[PDB]
This record gives sequence, structure tokens and C-alpha cells, in this order.
Amino acid sequence: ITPVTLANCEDEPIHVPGAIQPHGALVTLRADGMVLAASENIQALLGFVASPGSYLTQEQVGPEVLRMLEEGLTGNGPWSNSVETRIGEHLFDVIGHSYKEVFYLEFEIRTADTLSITSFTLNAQRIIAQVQLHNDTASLLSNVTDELRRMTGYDRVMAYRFRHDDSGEVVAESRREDLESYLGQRYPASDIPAQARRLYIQNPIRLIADVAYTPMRVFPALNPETNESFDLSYSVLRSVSPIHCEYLTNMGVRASMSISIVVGGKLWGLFSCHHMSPKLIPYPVRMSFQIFSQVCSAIVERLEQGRIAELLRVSTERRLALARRARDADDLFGALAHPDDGIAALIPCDGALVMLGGRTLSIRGDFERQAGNVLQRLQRDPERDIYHTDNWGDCCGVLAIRFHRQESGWIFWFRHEEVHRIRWGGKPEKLLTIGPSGPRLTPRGSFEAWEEVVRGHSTPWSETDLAIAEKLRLDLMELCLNH
Ligand SMILES: */C=C/C1=C(C)C(=O)N/C1=C\C1=NC(=C\c2[nH]c(/C=C3\NC(=O)C(C=C)=C3C)c(C)c2CCC(=O)O)/C(CCC(=O)O)=C1C
Repeated sequence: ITPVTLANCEDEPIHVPGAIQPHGALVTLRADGMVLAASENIQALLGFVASPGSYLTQEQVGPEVLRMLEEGLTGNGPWSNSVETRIGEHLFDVIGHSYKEVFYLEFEIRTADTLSITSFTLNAQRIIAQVQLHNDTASLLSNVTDELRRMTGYDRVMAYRFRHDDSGEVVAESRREDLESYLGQRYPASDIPAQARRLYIQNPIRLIADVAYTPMRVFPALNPETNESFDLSYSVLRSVSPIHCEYLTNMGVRASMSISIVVGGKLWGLFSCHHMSPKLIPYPVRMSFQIFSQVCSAIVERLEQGRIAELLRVSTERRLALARRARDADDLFGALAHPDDGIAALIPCDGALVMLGGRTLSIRGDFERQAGNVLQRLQRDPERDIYHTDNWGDCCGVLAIRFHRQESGWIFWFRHEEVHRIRWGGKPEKLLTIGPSGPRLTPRGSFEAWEEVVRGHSTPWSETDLAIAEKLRLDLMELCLNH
């Protein structure tokens, strides 16, 4: 019965809302096919009253439907299927699935004049051609963002990248003129709490037909079998958190639809479609996106590792240049401090320090004091050959490696505090009408929430950055020992 406030919202059970969106009806069955619960609108949408204890009957739901249901009813492992069928006055999409051991049948009115197979195929071809045309991982995102809008007619579609700390960044955008831009927006991991994030990962597509909707409750609330709520995780019609709904209306959005990009076990980022008026996307089309989601995820994965590959390649090429120079010139300092192949170019940094013997070369600033303090901190830890941190002198980020012990051969890279890369301003943008929860649920409030998180922090060191440092360290050890 608990109200969901700003304090609660992190722990909101959004998977068991026990209600569904109004653009469809829902019937929940148990293993034997016996009805356990239904949305309060089954009668109003489909001509009949589903009742707990009942079993579904032909042409109160039609034949092919039970035909489908029986197949999944007798199959081990998460059944999933859909049928198209006429029930009374209308034809329906009857998407059905089984999660836990409860079976779900979802009913959407089908208004499309097209054959489903071809509608599905047509859109799949169109939206994944965008995945064959681009080598830049960012062109991919940018282009499919522009294309998703062309296909769906959404007012605004955005592409979101998720950082290491699960903070988001709007990296692409295609929007109707009128609308303010959110390009370069940054938001915290708290604006998509655990359960919501778990769900985007498990579900390629989420659709919100109308944010201003009144939910259609499924009765009864609790599954008699367990005396605990129905887990609508894989339910297409599952209802929305009032918090998110308030957020979206603060923005002035009325319909959403998001396509996930999952790589590893991580939500790599999603495409979020917004509309200013309510909007619906037919089932077969959503399936076009679902399959797309899986392929795009695959290509983004490769494109990303193709990116790291090239980073490693030019790094070694520079380690080669470095090895070449060092042996022939015989001062390392000159080699390391080289403007372009220098260490400052090896790994993205705002500065670097080279330190062998008693001599100190600070390149791109005065870093001698910091390096001294960092080194003192490592006093307590004589065995550390590598040190790094984004919390901390005057530079937040530090990556230090040791290549000579006795003569204190050290290398440092430094990073300043992370800064909002792109920022809007210039003319006060319009007044958002703000709900009861407060300004926290506006983009402006989200950004501020993000600042408070990152400030005091430099950008984390790449998986890649550390790998390079490690290779460099090996190089110099080799050199110093060798000659
Ligand atoms: C304390 C919990 C929450 C706060 C605070 C909050 O702002 N939202 C909270 C719960 C949920 N967030 C959900 C998803 C979600 N998060 C955002 C935030 C942004 N997206 C942007 O593009 C920008 C700025 C450019 C921001 C600030 C959005 C838009 C969404 C909706 C996802 C979508 O549009 O597809 C979320 C999911 C709820 C659901 O739809 O089930 C919850 C519960």
C-alpha cells in the first residue's frame, strides 16, 4: 500500500505492479491452463468475462489461440509465441508468454491492413541496413537515431550511451524543430534504478502508449498459488511507475518506446523514442525492432572492440617509435617527452610526468608536487608497480607505473575533473509545469544530480588505458635492464 516517493523510488517493485496499460487486455493462466487473474478490461475489450477457476473456451477466445496455448502449456522452458485472430468484432494480436510458471496472454487490437509477416520483414530489412553501412560506432548510433524517426514518425528519438558508472549521455538526436535539444545531456545511474535497468536488459522493447493513462488493474492482485504478486517482467502491457510518468509529463511527453542495446551483461545504452501526443506501434513492427535490437547489439559490440584494437595498434606503433629513438639517442627523457609520440599522447591525459634518477620532466604543466605526494602515499605499499585513481594535489585522476625500482623510474598521467562537454544556454528555454514530487524529476534536476556525483572525479581509466600503461612499463624495464 506504500506510497512511492523520491526516497522510496530506488527500491520500487516495478515488475509486479499488478496493473497493465489500457491499449490491451491481459489474462494470466497457471500451468494446467486454468485462469488465475485478468485485467479489469477483458470484458470491455474482448466480448467475454474471464474468471478465476475457469478454463478458456473456443470462440470466447477462438481456436488457434487455444491451439497456441496448448503448445506452450506442454513445453518445458520459457514458451513464447503470438497468434493473429478474430475475436468478435475485431482482429487481435494475441502475444503470449510464460514467465515463472505462470502463463500470460496479451490482447491488442490490430488495425493494420497489412500482412504481419511482410510488415515484419519489410521493417527489419529497413532498420538493419543501417547496421551494415557504418564503421564508426558513433555513426551507427547517429544514423539509426535519424532512421528510427523516419520510420516511426516519433517527435523525438535519442540514443543514450551508458558510462562505467551507469550514468547516461545523450550522444545522438533527431527531433521535430519546435522541441528543445537534449544533445549532450548527462544523467545519473539513479535516473534508471536497478529494476528498471534489469528490465531494459531483459526486454529489447518497452512501449508506453499514453503517459497520462489510468491503469487497468489485474484482479486478483495476488496469485492464490503463492500469495505473492504476479511477475509481469516479460509482459508487454505492464504498467508504468508514477515517478517516471511524472517525469515524462514534466517534459511534456505522452508516449515512449525504447529499444535496448545490450553487450556483455551491461545495458550499453538504448534508443528512446518520445512523442508529444499518445502513439502506438503495432506488434509486428515492434518485433522488427526486437530482432534489430539483437543485431545492433552484436554490431556495436564488434565496432567497439574494433575501436580498442586500433587504439592498441597505434600504441604499439608508438612503443616501436619510442624503442627506436631511446636506444639511438640514449636519453629516454627526450623520447618520452616527444610532442606527438610522447607519453602524453600514449594515453588520453591532461598531463604527464617522467621521473628517473633524481630528474623530473613535467610535460604540459607543473605536476612535480602531485607526483611527490602520490609517491609518498605509495610509501606504505612498496610492492605496487601500478597505481591509479580518479579520486584525489590538484588533479583528480592519476595513473602511475614503476619501471625502475632503485632509481625510482616512474611515469605518471594526470586527468582533471570531468567537465560537461556540451552545454546549452543563451535564451531561457520554456517553463516546464512541474509535478508534486519536485524539480528533481526534470532533465535540469537530473543533470544537477549528475554533477554532484561526478565532481571530484576525473574520467575513469580505460580498460585499454591500463593495458597500454602495462605494455609501456614492460618496455622501459626491458630498456633499463638491457643497457
Ligand atoms: C528514483 C527513481 C527515478 C528517478 C529519480 C527518475 O528520474 N526516474 C526514476 C525511475 C525510472 N526511470 C526510468 C527510465 C527513464 N529514465 C529516464 C531519464 C532521462 N532520459 C533522458 O533522455 C534524459 C535526458 C535527456 C533523462 C533525464 C527516462 C527518460 C526514462 C524512461 C525510459 C524511456 O523513455 O524509454 C524508469 C523506467 C520506467 C518504465 O518505463 O518502466 C523508471 C521507473
